[PDB]
Amino acid sequence: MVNNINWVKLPVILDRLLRHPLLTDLNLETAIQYTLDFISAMGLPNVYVDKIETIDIKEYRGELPCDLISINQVRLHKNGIALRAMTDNFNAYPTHDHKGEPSFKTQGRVIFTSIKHEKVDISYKAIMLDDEGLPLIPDNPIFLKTLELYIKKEWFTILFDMGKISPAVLNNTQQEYAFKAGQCNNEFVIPSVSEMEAITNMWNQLIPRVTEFRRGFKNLGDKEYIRVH
Amino acid sequence: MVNNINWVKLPVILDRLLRHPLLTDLNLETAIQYTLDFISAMGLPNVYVDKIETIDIKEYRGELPCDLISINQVRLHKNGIALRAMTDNFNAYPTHGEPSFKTQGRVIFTSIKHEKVDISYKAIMLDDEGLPLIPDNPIFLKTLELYIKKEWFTILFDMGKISPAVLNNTQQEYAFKAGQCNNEFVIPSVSEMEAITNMWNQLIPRVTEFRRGFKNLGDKEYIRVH
Amino acid sequence: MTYNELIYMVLDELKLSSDDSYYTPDHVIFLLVKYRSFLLKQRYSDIKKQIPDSDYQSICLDLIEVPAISGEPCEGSSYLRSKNKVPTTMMIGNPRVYPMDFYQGEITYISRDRMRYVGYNKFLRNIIYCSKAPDGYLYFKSWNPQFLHLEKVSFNAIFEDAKEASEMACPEENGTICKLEDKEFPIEDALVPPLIELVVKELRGPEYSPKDEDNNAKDDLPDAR
Amino acid sequence: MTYNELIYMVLDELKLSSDDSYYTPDHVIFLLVKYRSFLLKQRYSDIKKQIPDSDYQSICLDLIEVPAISGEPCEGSSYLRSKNKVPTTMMIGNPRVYPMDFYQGEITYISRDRMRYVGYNKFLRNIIYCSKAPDGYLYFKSWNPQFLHLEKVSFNAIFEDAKEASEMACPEENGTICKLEDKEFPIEDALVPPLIELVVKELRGPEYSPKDEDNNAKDDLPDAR
Repeated sequence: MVNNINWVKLPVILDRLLRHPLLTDLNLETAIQYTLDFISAMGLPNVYVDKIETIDIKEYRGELPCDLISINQVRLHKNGIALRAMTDNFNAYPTHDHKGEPSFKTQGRVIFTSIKHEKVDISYKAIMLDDEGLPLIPDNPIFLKTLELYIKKEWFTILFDMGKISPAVLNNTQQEYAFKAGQCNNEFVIPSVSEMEAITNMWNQLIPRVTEFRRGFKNLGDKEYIRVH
Repeated sequence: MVNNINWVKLPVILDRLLRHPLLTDLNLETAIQYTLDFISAMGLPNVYVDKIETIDIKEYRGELPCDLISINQVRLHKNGIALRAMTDNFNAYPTHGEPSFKTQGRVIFTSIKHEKVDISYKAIMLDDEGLPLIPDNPIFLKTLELYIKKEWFTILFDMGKISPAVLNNTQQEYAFKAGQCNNEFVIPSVSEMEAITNMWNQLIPRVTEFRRGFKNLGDKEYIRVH
Repeated sequence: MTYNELIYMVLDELKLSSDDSYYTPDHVIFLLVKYRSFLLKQRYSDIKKQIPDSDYQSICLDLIEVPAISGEPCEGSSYLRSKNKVPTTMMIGNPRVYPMDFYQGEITYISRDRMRYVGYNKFLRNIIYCSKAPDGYLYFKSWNPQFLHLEKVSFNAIFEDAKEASEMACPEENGTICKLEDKEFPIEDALVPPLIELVVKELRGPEYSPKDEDNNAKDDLPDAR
Repeated sequence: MTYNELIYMVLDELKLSSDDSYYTPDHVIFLLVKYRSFLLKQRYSDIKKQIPDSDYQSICLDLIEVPAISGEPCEGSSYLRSKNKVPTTMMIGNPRVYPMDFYQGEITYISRDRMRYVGYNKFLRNIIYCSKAPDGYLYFKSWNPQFLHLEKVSFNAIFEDAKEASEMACPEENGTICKLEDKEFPIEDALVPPLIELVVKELRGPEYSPKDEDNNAKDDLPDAR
């Protein structure tokens, strides 16, 4: 992302929506759901906050944090060795012989690892919250314009099923959302001048680096210097 | 950009919107919001103000300036080595190298514990008042006018107060001026094409311009092959 | 304008000026309030427009902590409800429960059919939901135990009966208004001449119809008496 | 024109000459104000057109600092509001609050619904917002505490009740106008010939309608006395 993600509270989005006299019965309760339906559908990873937490595995099981949404990487606390993913169908289940590589698996508020008794560090992503327990949205007026249009798109769809909006008004709102929801995708994704140096070092390599996942993706963007002979 | 950015206030654009008698209920409070959306939707980096500010890193973290919007680069203050981008997932987390940075809130996460860095960033130019200051370029002013007119006429078309041949004409007229403003402000100057003519023409390529402050991007290759 | 000016421009257009007239002002107060709701539903239900600030009424409410059914422990959590019954809002405006300040507080008036499954989102558990029950009281609901400390709320909506919401009206700064006819009629002035013409046409025909004047233990209307 | 030039044209087209008449000037002021609001909604609310400078009224307001709910500390920040109640605006023109100078100042007249979430942009923290509350007052809100030093504004709009806004009119250079019928009527002169015709037709039919002329403890309107 090129810009910085400054945080503003949710009543900024109702400065803009209630400028339209057809959307004046929007509420904070209606704006809380339509913001979270939007943030998840757009899926821009720069909207979430990066958190690191150490949890302890009891018996191939650990208790996962409350505010988690998605895990970037799990590692081991003693080695720093990262864990990949459990492809095993038969993880902690022993044969009657009562009988290699760390891996993990996450479903709910539980993590299923291939290690028995060890501490693991989990680098995850959460929603950034307010003083209130509400989501805190970015300041970028491409994001705020396309969030304004999304809430306007789902409200006008409800009026069109009732029959209180002509079909050319929804068809224009579905069109104007469709461009700004792509323009918001291109804004939050396209790398910076600082972030294109981290891709210039990864892409240009005389001797290829194919084990960055074993580290914490730390040297993914590091310059591969070559001695002169 | 060939032309120059002379700054004029926000009420220059409401000289022009209230020329149209359907738009006369506009305020400045309406013009401030639709102008900041326009500055974001175009994204033209000759409209922002390049500023430089140094900060102090406490423990892999530093406090950021108030009017920061986009960081050009971050470099070390004692050396000058620019910091690239934090690809790490486990930055300051210890178990039981090359500097990089990462910035989300008013907080910048570096990979260095105790240093001073130099942040080159971009801000909006403000007035006597605390209000944004728009360029005087009439290509910029004609497509901000048509923008606010398009966001107003969309609202009147939702109410049923504007024929769709009026909105279809305004959306088309703005979309040409949106490309015209995107082209006026991006296309390099005569003075800025030589900075590309020195970068393109390179026998021995320079692939380390980010380590310096992008200083020598248009420095010339004086290659006497003898 | 008040009720008094609207009653007495229906009456003075009908010339029901005599004390001994068959159609009293109580015929008109009924027929103005029903033809108001008829007139608002015919303009503002076809497509969505702006309702003006004048079709609304603000009523003040006092809430009491009532259980779900009775004092049993395994029947659920308790609610709040108004001490009095609440007028039925029309579904054409922006109903709004506010804590005696319109520009503050997020109390969300919802439908009665939605409220039995509500608040299950984790970012919607501190919100106070409202609906008017089949009993007629406005019920309040949250997952937050702080919401049972509400004592006074108001309610600004387009109610069906203009008479019902005029009696529960918010107290003015000078004082409460004793007579019904001295309170503001809740309709826009742009709809008053369609409102007057409908009530007058409703009662102009029956005004010249014959009455059963004879006391003869016999129906005298078939002979036009 | 004034009210008197408009009242007495309906009175002379109906030939309501005598003081011993049923339909007074007070019947005509009611119908001239409610049809000015009706004709302005029928013309200027379908699609957006130019309102002239003629249909507007300027009312003077004195502002007092009021709390949010009561004198409590944690209830929210304070407001300003007018001393008197404000006439409800029609949604057809450019309503505009200005500090006794029309070409200066940014006070933004918005809806009551927008004003509960307003000014949270860092560039819109210095702008004073107006709306007409369900109490009937005009409340002022800003994040800048300098806005509490307002003492007087004005308000140019197309109000619903023309008579409600001519009583709060701004004082002239010579002095105030004591008689209401000597104040100007707020309508464009290209709307008066459809305005007069509707008020006359509403009163021409009931002008020649029969009355209960006899004092006999009995309704004589079926018998057309």
